[PDB]
Amino acid sequence: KVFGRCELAAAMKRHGLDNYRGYSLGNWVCAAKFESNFNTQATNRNTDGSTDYGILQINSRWWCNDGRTPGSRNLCNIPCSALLSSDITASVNCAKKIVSXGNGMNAWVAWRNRCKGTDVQAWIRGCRL
Ligand SMILES: CC(=O)N[C@@H]1[C@@H](O)[C@H](O[C@@H]2O[C@H](CO)[C@@H](O[C@@H]3O[C@H](CO)[C@@H](O)[C@H](O)[C@H]3NC(C)=O)[C@H](O)[C@H]2NC(C)=O)[C@@H](CO)O[C@H]1O
Repeated sequence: KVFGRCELAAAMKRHGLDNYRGYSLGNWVCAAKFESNFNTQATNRNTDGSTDYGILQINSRWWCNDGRTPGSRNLCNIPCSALLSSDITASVNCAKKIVSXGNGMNAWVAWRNRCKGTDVQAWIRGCRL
């Protein structure tokens, strides 16, 4: 499913991601935009043999099991396929484990390089939240 900007914002807010660990809703929407382009079905292979899955591009080396990643940890105890559902619940709950202390949202390369330190408030502009 390809979410709309406000559509995803409302869903993330409903799941308690707004200000989660101090990260405003705009940070999470911005991360989703640049990681998956708001597409829950996005998958991207990595040089280390791992693969990123879903709207928040969660990695198969540490967080979910995809059955083909050497040294997989599956810290979120879910198959990576669960992160591709139109329902973002699994992605949100895993993202909450990832951002909790560690290095927080620095775990997301797109967030660090395109959201961190930027005007993230703009990502929820016009949204009825
Ligand atoms: C969104 C996403 O999946 N991003 C992936 C990153 O999470 C991943 O980074 C590595 O993550 C692991 C697990 O959190 C890091 O290990 C943790 O490191 C902290 C210190 O910062 C330590 O306190 C934790 O105990 C330790 N956890 C465990 C279980 O050992 C690890 O340092 C990260 N590695 C790097 C280079 O950042 C990266 C790389 O696998 O992939 C992203 O896709």
